[PDB]
Amino acid sequence: MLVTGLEILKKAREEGYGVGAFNVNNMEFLQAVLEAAEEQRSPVILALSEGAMKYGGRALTLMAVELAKEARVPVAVHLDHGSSYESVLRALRAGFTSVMIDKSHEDFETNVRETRRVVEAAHAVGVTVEAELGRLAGIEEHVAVDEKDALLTNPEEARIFMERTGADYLAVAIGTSHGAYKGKGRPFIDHARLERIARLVPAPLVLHGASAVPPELVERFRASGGEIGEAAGIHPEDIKKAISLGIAKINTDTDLRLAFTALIREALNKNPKEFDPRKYLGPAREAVKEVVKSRMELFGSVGRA
Amino acid sequence: MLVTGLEILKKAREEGYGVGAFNVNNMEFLQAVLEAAEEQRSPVILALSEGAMKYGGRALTLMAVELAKEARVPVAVHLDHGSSYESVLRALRAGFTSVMIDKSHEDFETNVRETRRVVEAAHAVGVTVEAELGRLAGIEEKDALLTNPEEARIFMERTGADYLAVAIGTSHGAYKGKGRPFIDHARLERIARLVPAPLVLHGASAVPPELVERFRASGGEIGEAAGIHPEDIKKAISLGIAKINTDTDLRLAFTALIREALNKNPKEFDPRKYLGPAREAVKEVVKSRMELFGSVGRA
Ligand SMILES: [Co+2]
Ligand SMILES: [Co+2]
Ligand SMILES: [Co+2]
Ligand code: NA
Ligand code: NA
Ligand SMILES: [Y+3]
Repeated sequence: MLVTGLEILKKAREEGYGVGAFNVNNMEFLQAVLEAAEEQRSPVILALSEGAMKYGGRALTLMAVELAKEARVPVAVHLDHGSSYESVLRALRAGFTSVMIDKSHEDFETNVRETRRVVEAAHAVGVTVEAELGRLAGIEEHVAVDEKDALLTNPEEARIFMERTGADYLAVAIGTSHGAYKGKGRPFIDHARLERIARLVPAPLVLHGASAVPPELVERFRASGGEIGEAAGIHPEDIKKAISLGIAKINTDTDLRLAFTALIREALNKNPKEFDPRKYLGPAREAVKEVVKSRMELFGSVGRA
Repeated sequence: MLVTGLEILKKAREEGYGVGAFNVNNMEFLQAVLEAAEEQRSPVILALSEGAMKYGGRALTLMAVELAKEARVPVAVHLDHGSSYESVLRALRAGFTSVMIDKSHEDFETNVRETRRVVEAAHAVGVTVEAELGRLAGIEEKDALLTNPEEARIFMERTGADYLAVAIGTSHGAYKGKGRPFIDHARLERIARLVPAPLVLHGASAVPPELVERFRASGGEIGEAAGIHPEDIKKAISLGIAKINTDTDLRLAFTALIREALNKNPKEFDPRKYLGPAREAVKEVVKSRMELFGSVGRA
């Protein structure tokens, strides 16, 4: 059934497990995610980016919200990385139960202002919100004692931010190639920093830009004729510990796209006479479902429904 | 707006134009068809076979029915080639407004009895129905099983069906006939003279040479494919055909675009990038088909 992002994330952090926020853009992806959730008897968050809102439109938001209601596990429909107030209004209009406004690339003061306005609007309609701080602001004049300490989230500032915005959950910069830290060092997790943040912020925490990108998956993609860089993803064990420390929401997208694309390639490379979409989109949908089920297993949400 | 298949088809036959029944199996196919209809300000029929039902499930039927209600043109959600009474009950359950009970492979009395049972159930819930008399098969080689005018009249009177699929030369697939497939327009006129209900044409995709060419060029493999000639469709419509089914044409277009995309961009794994243009090609095919059927500005 359909519930707020907070109902799901609060329980998750309380009970020490993670919930995957899986990005979907069409029917097959949405089906894959919900079936995985049902088979794993696990709560799940359906994530729709603005790219998804544009590509999928009313058809996608109709499915996400109505199918979420019919699910036998708790489901939340979440706007992934909203870039404007209007984008959030559109998500509220479409029945979303969780919204995220990303103004972390803005100065602390503007980020606060922008976020607070989204919070006020979302709360007026019973929707919870995810805000994002991903760089030392210097608010309490903290000095970056290191290059990384500069582009990553400061515990004290996070506490202030959440106190000021009233956001429900927070995405923090802790090492994953995302935001200011992007393209600036090897993908990792600053567990020490995560613990400090979690100590000052009891709200569930969110982890962005952290796909497993396992070797077998990349291998299959390359084998199917795909080309990709030396993709590096957070190590399974780190995700496991990050969750034990307070991360309740884990964004997942890349791994699904790769699996989906890999099988379509395999199907078309092997069956050149095939022009019935279902024959090649079907197994791709299945491959996606498998990735999702594995993520839920790794995150520890199996049977948490 | 969501309406019955008959509300759309009766008007079409009355006014001399054809409305397309386009088969869809997922979100992008459904979006393509509906956007084409809105841009052409044309009525349209969303066709979902039992296969589409199995593949798309609740997500597909949810989209078809609900989006039809929001469309600014008349739309009907049609069960294509229903094979049983219970398949029809599931379509009725899923909110369809049109259903086809297909038993043309059974003898006359059996086709009549089963079609009649479907009619009673569908009509009890305001749903109109399509039935099929005759067996679709190639002509040029009267026919062992084409639709008989008098039997057609008898069939519709006894079943109470709302529209009838007629066998006058077409067949499903990309391989209609050696060269231009022959359409018995004489036979169609006779049927139309005795059967006033709107008539339905199956396996009517064009399978244009350039589309086949574009498919092959992307690595696809297909033999000597041939569809029904545009001129035959135009005339068939003027003679009584109000519902023209199109499926193969959409599938070839979609697959061709996906192939070119993955061929040209091996580093692309964002599905919207190769699925999106394929959806665009489907939409274009639907729009040109509506042009051909004469349904533009008919909404
Ligand atoms: Co982010
Ligand atoms: Co047929
Ligand atoms: Co047919
Ligand atoms: Na997010
Ligand atoms: Na039909
Ligand atoms: Y048949």
